[PDB]
Amino acid sequence: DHPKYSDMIVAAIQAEKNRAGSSRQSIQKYIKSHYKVGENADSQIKLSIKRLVTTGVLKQTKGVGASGSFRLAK
DNA sequence: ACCGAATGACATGCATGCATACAGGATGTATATACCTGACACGTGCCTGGAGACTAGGGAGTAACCCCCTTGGCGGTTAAAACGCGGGGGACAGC
Repeated sequence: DHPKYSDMIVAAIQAEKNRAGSSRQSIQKYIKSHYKVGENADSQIKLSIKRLVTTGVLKQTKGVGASGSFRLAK
């Protein structure tokens, strides 16, 4: 029951509205605990952020690459 | 509000990532084989030093006593141990 990775990621940030930006783990724990994702879930989430930040709609407030915190950037 | 055109959602086609098992094939290792001899094993001296027997005289082992200092006990106070806890920052994991 997993649609395209665009949707839960933005939903997860909406769940915990950190103004400083959500740290990489905060999304990772919730979406796997809440929904059901494939055996290689964590790998897909990391590059999901990586491609998502390249699209520019999300802002990494702290850290470099995937290791930091990210923000919806409205 | 259903009918079309259009479009988002749903369902799957397509391509890919990734894992995995293999089989190869290469290399290193173990086997498998002769010869080889420095080198352990006697072997033969050869003597000196360990044993026998000797005396002598002190140090260890006894008894004997003692007293102190160890152990025991015996309240009183109170300083320190025990407990609760609120939390923050140190460990730690991940990229």
